[PDB]
Amino acid sequence: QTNDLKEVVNKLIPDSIGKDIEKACQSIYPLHDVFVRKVKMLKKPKFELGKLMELHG
Amino acid sequence: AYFQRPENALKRANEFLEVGKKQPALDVLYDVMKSKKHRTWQKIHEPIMLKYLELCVDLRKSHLAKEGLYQYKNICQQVNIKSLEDVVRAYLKLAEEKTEAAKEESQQMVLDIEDLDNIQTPESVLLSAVSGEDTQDRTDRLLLTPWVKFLWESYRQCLDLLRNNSRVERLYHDIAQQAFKFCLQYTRKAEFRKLCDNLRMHLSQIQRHHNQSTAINLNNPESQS
Amino acid sequence: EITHAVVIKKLNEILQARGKKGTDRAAQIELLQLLVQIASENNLGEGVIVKIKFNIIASLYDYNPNLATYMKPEMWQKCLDCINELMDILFANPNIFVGENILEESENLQNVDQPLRVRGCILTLVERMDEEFTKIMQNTDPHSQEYVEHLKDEAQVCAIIERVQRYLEEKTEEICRVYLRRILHTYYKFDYKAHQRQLTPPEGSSKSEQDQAENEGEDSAVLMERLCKYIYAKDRTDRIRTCAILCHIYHHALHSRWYQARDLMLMSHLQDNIQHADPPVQILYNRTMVQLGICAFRQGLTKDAHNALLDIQSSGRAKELLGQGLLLRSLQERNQEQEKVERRRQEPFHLHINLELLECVYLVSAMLLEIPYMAAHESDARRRMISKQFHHQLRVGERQPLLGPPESMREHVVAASKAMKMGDWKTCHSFIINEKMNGKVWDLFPEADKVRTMLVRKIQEESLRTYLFTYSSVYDSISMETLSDMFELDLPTVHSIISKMIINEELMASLDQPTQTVVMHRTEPTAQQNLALQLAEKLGSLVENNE
RNA sequence: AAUUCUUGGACCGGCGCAAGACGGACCAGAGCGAAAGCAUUUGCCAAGAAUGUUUUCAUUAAUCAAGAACGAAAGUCGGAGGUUCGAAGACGAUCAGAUACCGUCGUAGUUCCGACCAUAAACGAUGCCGACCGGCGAUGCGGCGGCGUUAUUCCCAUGACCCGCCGGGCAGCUUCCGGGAAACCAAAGUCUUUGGGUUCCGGGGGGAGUAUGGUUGCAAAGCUGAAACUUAAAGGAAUUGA
Repeated sequence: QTNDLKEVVNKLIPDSIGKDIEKACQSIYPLHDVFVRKVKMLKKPKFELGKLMELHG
Repeated sequence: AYFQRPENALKRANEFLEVGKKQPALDVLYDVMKSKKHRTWQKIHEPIMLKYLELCVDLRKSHLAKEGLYQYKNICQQVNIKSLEDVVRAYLKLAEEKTEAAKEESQQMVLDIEDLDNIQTPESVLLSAVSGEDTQDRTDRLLLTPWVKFLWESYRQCLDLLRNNSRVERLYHDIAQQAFKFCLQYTRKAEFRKLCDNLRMHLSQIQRHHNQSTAINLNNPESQS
Repeated sequence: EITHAVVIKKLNEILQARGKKGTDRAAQIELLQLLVQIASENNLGEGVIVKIKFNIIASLYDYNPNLATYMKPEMWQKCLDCINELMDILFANPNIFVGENILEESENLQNVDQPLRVRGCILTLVERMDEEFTKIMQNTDPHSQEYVEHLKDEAQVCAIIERVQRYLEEKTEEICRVYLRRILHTYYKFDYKAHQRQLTPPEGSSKSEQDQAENEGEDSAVLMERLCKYIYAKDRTDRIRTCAILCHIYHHALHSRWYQARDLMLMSHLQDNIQHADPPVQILYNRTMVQLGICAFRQGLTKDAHNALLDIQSSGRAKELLGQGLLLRSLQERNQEQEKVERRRQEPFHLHINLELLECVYLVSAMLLEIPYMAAHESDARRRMISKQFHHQLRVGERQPLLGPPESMREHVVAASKAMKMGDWKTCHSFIINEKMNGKVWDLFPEADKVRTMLVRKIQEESLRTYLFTYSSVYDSISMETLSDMFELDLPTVHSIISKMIINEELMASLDQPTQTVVMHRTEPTAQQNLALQLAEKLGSLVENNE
């Protein structure tokens, strides 16, 4: 929610989200094989090129 | 398992750091040092341990740098001990610079913030002045002492566990000398413990004479020098 | 929104989910906050918020399920505000508002047992708040700045035990509880708070009516302590007159005279009573008993301090003043002790108290008993510095002392080779950082006391030690040497003869003391009578047993 | 194999869109429900057994002709829908024949809303309530006591394991409790040493759940339900053969 798409992919390249959830749910019931199974894309903003060429260096 | 090809630990460690999670980045490197991959020192084991001890400093976890080096000394036994020398010198080097920065930080920015702040004695500063002393020690304890109490605990652990006797280390005596000069920069009551440390480790040598260890006799290096 | 019928029946179903396992805990204060902010009418928002306002701040102490833990800076802050909105509405509307009839609603809480102790439910919030604050101080690194950042809230806590002190519509007789809670935040307060509003010379500096309303709170003890003495000695319970008077004694100390205080200690008879008392008061006794001799020391009485501060420092458990010490013996009971540990700022300093049992003895032992120590041993007091003098002398190496006891010795060892110069110069070397001058809350004067008891107690030395070939001596030049007043030297040089029965003669119209001592190789055959008595003093004891 | 589909580009790969079904693996001799039955997430609504209790009322209870609520699937009438599957159908095979099994299509139906229907190997082929009579180790829910491991680092206190105990529940293994024609059964035991209470219901096999009347239903059909006649057996468990 709080940061942009360049940084959410930087989180999905490890599995920082899955490791964070796994450590958080240790008190309720210890989970082990925790991942973000799938990411889907529903909506994109109207295409920009300057925003693409920042992502391409 | 965790890994095949132990160099991948560096890539996961580096990937986690770009997000800014040095606790699980350290967990990755910790899992590789203690596993099947105990092959007597791979060329990639140095950059792993260099990053490992950088993160151990940045988080301040002496008891992890203990276990890390304790594993390393084992996987770089008589194969090559230059690796131990380079690693542990670079560890204590990194910790010394964190304390250098920590003082200069607290002693130019925050020390000037301290006597920038209105000294004109309110009730809260006057009440504590039947037990307590100056504001600089009162807030230098908040931003410097956790770094010098780490430098001490870093030195003592590097001496005690790792280099008990073990003839092949002149580094042991280098550390001892460096940590005596460390006491001229900071606290003194962590120097009586240092003396007692040398006393018991010397007592530990000439009581047993029972391992591939220091023969304190005509041997000029490991007796005189 | 309607006829207080939809706010006495929504305040009777959100303080009903209180304590329950599905409490919420946090967003229950919000629904007690959204029955005052959507309460915007008279007797539906601007009359009877009081009954809600009791249970909006009572809802803030229940946020923490434990009673051993402390409110966070956020929670602690908002409950110092919500206790004051209580007092915004209970000051400028003089009446009772959890009952005591006026019109009909939304007051008149008679049907509820007593509309008097639900009314006395404000003193028990400011008493619960007084105790809640102490936990904020018990759980901070006391050598950190975060201690000072929290002690800035002590101007804000002392305010509300004063704002809800003046409020005299109690329902003297029954107010004494908030009196003790007030005096408890005044009893350990220092000189420059209690003095430097009396001591600013009362002229056109402080002689207007409300400029002399900062002059209320120096002796607030005079008024409120006797009220917690002779209403409470008439009334039922015990606790608030045992505690009340020791706060009085401790506050007639460290910025007032001994004679005023010591009388109160002996009036109440707590020397031989505080045995069946509870520990929470049994420490306040120890705190008082220690400050007694510390302030006796401050004025001059340097042997009255000694014989009072023996039974405290004698123990290895000298932490009956402070945060407790070492090894095991029932851990569950030692967790009933970390909730007793008194607050850091209040603590009598220990490197300051050990430096009054090696600085009082040093003037009652290394002076009183350097007379009979030349071959006349049957007066040796067997509890003194030799506790430690056998230690810091049985060391093969010493230099310029570093510790307290050697820095309380290396001027003592020259106080044998009197040297007024050398001994005065090593109780004021590097102690004004290490608690001698600063800590004893009298800035320079305790040294003016010490210096005098160094200047004087070093003229009473050549008298007792270095008199062998001294027959004709000087007592004008002796005043020039050591710089004391001629009468304050003409007194003790006179005392030297009668008080210490010395073999030296006097005609003090000339101010002189001819000696004619001869004892030197005559006390040797008397040093034979140190033992020729302990032959024929034994035949006195032999036939006591025989028959 | 053929019927069928396709150079008017089928099948295959890619990106989109729409529709109507269904809720994989996790999923178990696990749970809940009076039975039929019940599984993606979250919210709202009312209900419920079990445990806990030094609360309350004080015999208010058990089983039940009449009467009544729910009742898989198929079936019927009216409305919306029709992706998959698919009685009848239409062909293609197989075969001596094949009105079948195998294949390609395919209508009613399969799904939802509102009205009927009231039967199933609706099964534990085993009425409900109460008492007594062996052992053992698990399992689900609630409570209680207890070394220690672990997550909240700050551990009080909560969860996850670990070791027992108590009460209900789905089951399991074991035995000369005992019963039984046996198979098997902690009930199918406590039965010639025969009686705790109470409802339904069977009387050799066929004819026959047939005819006839009556009753419910739009219909299909449901519930109640014989006789003449016919016959020395039909049958249940277990053993040896083939």
